[PDB]
Amino acid sequence: MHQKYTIIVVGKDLKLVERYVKSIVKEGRAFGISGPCRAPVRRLTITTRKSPCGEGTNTWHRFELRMYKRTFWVTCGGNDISTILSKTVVIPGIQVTVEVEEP
Amino acid sequence: EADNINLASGMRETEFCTHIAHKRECRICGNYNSVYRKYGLFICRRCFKENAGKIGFVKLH
Amino acid sequence: KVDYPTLFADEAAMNEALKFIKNSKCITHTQICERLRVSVALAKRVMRQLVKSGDFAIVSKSSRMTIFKNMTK
Amino acid sequence: IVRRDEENVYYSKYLNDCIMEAELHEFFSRELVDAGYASCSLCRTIDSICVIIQCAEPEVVMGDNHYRLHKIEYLLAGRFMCDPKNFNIWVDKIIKRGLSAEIMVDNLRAKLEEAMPIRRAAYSIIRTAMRAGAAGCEVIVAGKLRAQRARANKFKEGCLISTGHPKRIFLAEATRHIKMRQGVIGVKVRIYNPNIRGAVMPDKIEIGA
Amino acid sequence: MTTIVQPNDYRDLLRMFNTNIQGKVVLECALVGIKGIGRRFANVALKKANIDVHKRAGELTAAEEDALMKVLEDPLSHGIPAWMLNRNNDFESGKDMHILVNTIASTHRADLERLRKTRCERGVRHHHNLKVRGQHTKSTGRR
Amino acid sequence: SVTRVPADVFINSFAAHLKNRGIIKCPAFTDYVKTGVSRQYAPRDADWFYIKAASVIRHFYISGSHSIGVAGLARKYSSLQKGKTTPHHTKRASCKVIRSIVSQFLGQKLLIAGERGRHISPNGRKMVEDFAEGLQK
Amino acid sequence: MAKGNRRDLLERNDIEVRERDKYTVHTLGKKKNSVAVAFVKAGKGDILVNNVPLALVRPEILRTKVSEPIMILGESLFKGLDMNIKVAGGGHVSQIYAVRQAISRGVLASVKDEAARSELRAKLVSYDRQLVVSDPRRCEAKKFGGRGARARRQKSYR
Amino acid sequence: MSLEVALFNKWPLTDVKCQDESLEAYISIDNHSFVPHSAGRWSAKRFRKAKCPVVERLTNSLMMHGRNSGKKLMAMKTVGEAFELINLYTGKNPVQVLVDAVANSGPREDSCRIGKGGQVRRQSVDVSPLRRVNIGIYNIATGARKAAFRKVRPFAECLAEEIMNAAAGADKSYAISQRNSVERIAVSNR
RNA sequence: UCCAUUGCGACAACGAGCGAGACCCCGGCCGCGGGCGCCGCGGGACGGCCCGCGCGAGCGGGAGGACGGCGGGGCGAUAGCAGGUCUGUGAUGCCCUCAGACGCCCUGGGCCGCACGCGCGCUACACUGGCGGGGCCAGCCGGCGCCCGCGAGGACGCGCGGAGCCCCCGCCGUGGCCGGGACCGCGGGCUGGAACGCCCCCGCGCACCAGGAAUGUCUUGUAGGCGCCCGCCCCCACCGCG
Repeated sequence: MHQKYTIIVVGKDLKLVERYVKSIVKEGRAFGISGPCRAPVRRLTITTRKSPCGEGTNTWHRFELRMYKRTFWVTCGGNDISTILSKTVVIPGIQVTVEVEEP
Repeated sequence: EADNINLASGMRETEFCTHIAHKRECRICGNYNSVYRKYGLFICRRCFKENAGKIGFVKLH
Repeated sequence: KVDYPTLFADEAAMNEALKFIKNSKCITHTQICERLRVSVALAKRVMRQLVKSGDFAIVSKSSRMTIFKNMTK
Repeated sequence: IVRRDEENVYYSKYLNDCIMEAELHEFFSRELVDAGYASCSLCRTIDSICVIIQCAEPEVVMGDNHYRLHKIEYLLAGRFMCDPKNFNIWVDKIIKRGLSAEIMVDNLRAKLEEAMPIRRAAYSIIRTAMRAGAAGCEVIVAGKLRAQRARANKFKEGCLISTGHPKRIFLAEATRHIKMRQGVIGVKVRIYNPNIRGAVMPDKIEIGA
Repeated sequence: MTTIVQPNDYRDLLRMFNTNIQGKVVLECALVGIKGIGRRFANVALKKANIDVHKRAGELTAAEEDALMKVLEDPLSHGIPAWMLNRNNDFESGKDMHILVNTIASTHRADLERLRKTRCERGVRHHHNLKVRGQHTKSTGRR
Repeated sequence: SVTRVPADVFINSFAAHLKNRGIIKCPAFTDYVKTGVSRQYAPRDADWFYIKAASVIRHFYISGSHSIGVAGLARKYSSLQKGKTTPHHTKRASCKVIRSIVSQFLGQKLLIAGERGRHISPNGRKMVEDFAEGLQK
Repeated sequence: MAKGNRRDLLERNDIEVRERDKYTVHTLGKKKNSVAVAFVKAGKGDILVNNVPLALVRPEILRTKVSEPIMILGESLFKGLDMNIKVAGGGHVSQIYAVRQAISRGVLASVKDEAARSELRAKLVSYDRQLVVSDPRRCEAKKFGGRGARARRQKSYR
Repeated sequence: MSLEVALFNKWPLTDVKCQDESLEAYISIDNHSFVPHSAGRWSAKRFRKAKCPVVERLTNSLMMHGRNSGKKLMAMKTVGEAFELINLYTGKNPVQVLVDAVANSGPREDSCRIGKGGQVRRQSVDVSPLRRVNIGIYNIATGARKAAFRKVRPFAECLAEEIMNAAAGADKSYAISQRNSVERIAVSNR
């Protein structure tokens, strides 16, 4: 029936997240729609001293972890409890790309 | 600070360790100094550069 | 060092300051302070009186500084 | 229009699992030395966990009738507190072991621990790499190689990159520590495969007739 | 304001509480020349006494001068609070007052005596002249 | 409207009108208070309360459908703390006086509440605008 | 507080929808982090900035700077038309310049006769070029040797 | 013309022509707008500052000391005040006065070290127009600054006085004095 | 010739490679798509055009253009130093300690003590200013109502949200003065098992008038001025990354 379901997917690298996007859009055109929302990029920042001892020129590392997030809440009533499964197993099983479903 | 539920569950016993206090430490090398609590990490700065690439932190810009 | 008053001791106001200023084409608070050796505030008050009377007029105004012109000639 | 205190759960539910992966890397590296361990990966399927391994000879880690693997699965679950039987594992096999730095350097460590001289071990490694189709391999062995006054003597064969972004794609590096009676013997390896995968090294132009 | 000319009773220099005060300054900043009186306490005192505050102290007629005295010895009656006073919860009588010149010097002397016979840390330090608060010595503060 | 006239003349004219028309009155604690920890001495004018009142009502009108809390207003009356041989820092204003002002306004129905905060009521818009037009000439 | 790139600004949902459809032209200005959006239509010569006329912008001294193109081109065109600007981003002066840029560009788009548009371009650019072409320079990053982009920490040799 | 850019909406810029030919082409007067404010990135080429309107060149020099860096609106106001004062005293257009000052101020000769020999061995030389105008402006500003410090009088009156005296060729001013000093230490070394 | 062993043109040398560049991130202009929230994929600039030169590589000027000639960052060759780190680690060789312990746990004190020499910073020496009132705009990003209390803070209850300089009006009027805010004397609170720690109120009101011999940093959104966030953190930023 109708359960206002929403799809959220998260990843650290921008190449699979866009590939997963395309597969899902391809596989959800019928079970209603599935247009994406691209969120602001959460970037984690850590600055560290490059030295373990504190000697010489004060030189710094600059790491970061960009996390990309997309959100298809377009299923909505257009997907039933089992219908969500159909596509979610027909989409590729990329090794790393967290996914959670909620009404 | 119980970094994980595993590491605890709530004569000398009268005063073995009665001075309860935060004991936050690196979850790799166990040191109590220079511990990044930001983002719920709990990794020392030294014990960090090594494993950062595995975790996913990278150096650009 | 130098000291100047803040209040005019009676006849002093008119026996000079009023006379002196009226024979000036342009004027400002600070000039008159340095000219007859009185503080600036008294200058403010006096010039208020005078623009009320009509001898002087404003050409430029601002909190930091205003300057007058002698409309009596 | 949106609250930032809620999505922090999605963001913090990714970070934890990235960390959980690294502990496994360390543990396997300290454990599956004899199985040609290389790397790991994870898939946080809600019902159960899946882990994919890269090993030269999995049958060693597979264990007769899958005993070692199963002994492992029940173990990890207690530590990460998951219901066992939802902590399954899979193993994948590396076919180009010469292109993998980890296999090479571990083999070198073995050979060194058997007292063989460095001059033979390094060049055997390097021959093995070139046979695999590689454009260069460099080996280094620093430490108290002689009586005292430790020095580093390095062996190489082909051409290698050393700078630029391309070094994060075509250059594969690894290191180890070897504990011996005299002291510690540092060893590190690096291999260069320019025609790896499908990516094309820049500043490389091919013309037509 | 609008006082250009000295009033017939202008008093070129005022004496009060053994201190002397000039009549070219505005009133509330001249009283600051007394020891025990500042900006905040003065504006409050005068206002209660129905005195203009943007006035040159030389036009201060003695009628307004006396009522001011009457408010600096019994200020609490005149509506002023108790968090605005110099001396709150005296060590002996437990009351609250405001202490002006002469009183301050005597009062300050007796506390140190109290501190001395009692044998505290502060008293011993005061007598070799060191920092009383925890502000660090050693670094800086040298000739 | 009100925004078609400079803010400077409106504020003071309306304050005089308010003080004449008994809408609000300065309580007793005004005789010895600052308007913020950031300040240093007390105000020099005797009619600063009504200036604050007018600025506030103007703020409430500008926002409109939106709702303003007391502290949010107090962040519009902040300043800078000086005299500490330490780098200066910004500090928030007071809230007791603001609270008294809004309560006095609300007791007259010029100001109405809601789920959170308060907002202007149609009568407030009526009077504010009519006064503004009157002073437009 | 405002961010410039927000969708709530570029579309100007502030205006009500039945009135949002009478505005034919659209326009952009910018300078530093400041951005201005203009919705030009047909009227009898009225301009507004954040629901405030042009005569009562706040720095006071620059009112001429925003009125420039009118006294350049002439008031005929502007008298013909009516405008409603909205700006959001860093700084009073940045906002001023963005606003004037938007004015000029929008009035340029109102005319359909390209020849006149080019003639007006020549007439206007000669006096100044930043009235049409956005200024590119923007705030630059700092480094860890000191407390500035190019300045360094003072060094003591002995 | 159609739009006479009367400066500050008071005094025109149509009858203001420099007399000295040497530095004429290094003083812009036809382009000034109504405000001495223009965010233009001058000082990018080697001779583009030769077009900057002279009044803007002057204002940019009044916010020099670190206490007063980045404050241009104050300077615009200051200049307006001075111009009112000038028109009041002299009776004529201040802009002419300003160009006349910038002309009469500015050295025509200077000394530099080129003769080596282990000593000053300075040689007298000539001076380019651009440097002349730059130095004239700098000296005007500096002389006004030195007077108004720890003095009751304001910055603007000092400015106006310096301008008027320099334009009159009088040596009471600071600018003329510096000019003369440099000329003599030079001619001594010629 | 080139910022560059960057290239041209020759030569008992011929032919290759690393480094440099290329490469990756950010920004500026345009297009397509999508869109809770502005974010994904591409185009565009190349010493290309004109004029001068130069065999040549390449130099100077003018255009048109969002941008014009290495725009800001990351990576970082061979060889090496008796440079720093055994007090970052289930990294470690050889020594020393190992049941009145240098192991581990508890209570207190100390790392901060002060006649003295010097290193990075902060605050000021005033009118191009200080005080009081009002108006108003940011970005890394971001939480608020009501009621008490002068304030700092506090009791309840819900998910909602941005500043200094600057501008306008007034007071002060060259006085170590309303500049400056160290030191000290009563009092009210917060963190915590615990104040020696940090905030607020009244009074007192130190040196200081632009700094000798000597010396550091800097070319466009740069210096300088102005403030705002994170890190470590029970409380606390004159520090550090931005």
